[PDB]
Amino acid sequence: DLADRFAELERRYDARLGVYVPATGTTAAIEYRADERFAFCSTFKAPLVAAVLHQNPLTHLDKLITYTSDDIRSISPVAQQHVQTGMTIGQLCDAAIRYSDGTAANLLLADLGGPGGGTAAFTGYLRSLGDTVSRLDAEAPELNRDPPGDERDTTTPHAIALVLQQLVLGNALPPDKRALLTDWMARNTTGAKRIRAGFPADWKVIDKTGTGDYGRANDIAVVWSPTGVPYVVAVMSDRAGGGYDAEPREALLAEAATCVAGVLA
Repeated sequence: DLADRFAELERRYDARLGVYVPATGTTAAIEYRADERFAFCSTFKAPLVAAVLHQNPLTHLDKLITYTSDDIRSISPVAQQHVQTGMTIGQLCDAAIRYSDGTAANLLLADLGGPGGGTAAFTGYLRSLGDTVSRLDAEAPELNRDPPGDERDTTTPHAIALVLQQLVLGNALPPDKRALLTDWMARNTTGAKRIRAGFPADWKVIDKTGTGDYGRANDIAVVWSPTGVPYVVAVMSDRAGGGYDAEPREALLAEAATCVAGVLA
């Protein structure tokens, strides 16, 4: 009937919705359209940071990166205030997650595999984590703007939840780098009205958001129960049938999170 509850959420918001909460030692897996393709949108910036953290020592986060005002080709809340000063790799990581800064992500993509193959190196990092399905084929903001059915810049709720499972709670990152990717997500400022709004206050939530064309609204997250038990929650959605300019619905993501919270609370 929970599958019917999500199916009712789709009818109410006239949307497609995908949910995956991986099974734990004490809870079963929640899955709804978890093997269908949804666009990454900006959700890829948390594993992007992990790729950069993984491939480089911590001192690499002190490397100063300079750029121009002509590099700002997407919504970049932080990068467009520091053109004259330049931003550090850590500062780019801090901005790519907490403010979903598109230029910061585009810079970290270039840091990953050079100017041309940042998207190809990011996909390879997902291939290194056991993701055989996810692919990134453009940088911000073009990765938000593929038509429905195009596999470019898409992952699945099942895939990204397992990747984030490895990154925050698993062994994909050394614990000191793990704590850094966790801390930045813990202070994300873009997702107060998504999964965080579907969980009660005593639950701790870290997340990274995603928004795009065709009503795309996503949110991947790890939550902690008041007793400290962790869960991965990946929620993805789009309202494709309404056109490329369909309004994303953050409420659809928090109602879906409320349904999940009812299963885990």
